[PDB]
Amino acid sequence: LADADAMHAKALADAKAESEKVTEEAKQDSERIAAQLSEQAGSEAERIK
Amino acid sequence: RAQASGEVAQTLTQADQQLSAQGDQVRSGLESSVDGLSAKLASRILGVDV
Repeated sequence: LADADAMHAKALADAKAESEKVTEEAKQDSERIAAQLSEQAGSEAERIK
Repeated sequence: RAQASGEVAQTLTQADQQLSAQGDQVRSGLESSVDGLSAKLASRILGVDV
């Protein structure tokens, strides 16, 4: 029971850390996608010009 | 894309007007040189100076 309580707390902490890393990578990917699509939009606007 | 299309459309019309006029200006010089060009062409076809 003590081991299970400790491991449950550890699993919740690991889930928090994994969520933090996942959302950081998600923000990074959002920035990457936004940059790529803004570059595409700029290229298309320059082509139209 | 919409903004670029709108600005290019505005530029085009601006250019259509400017061209139009630029053409009228030139149309004049055109009518000034028409006489000499026609004389040269007539001389060419006739095979001798008109």
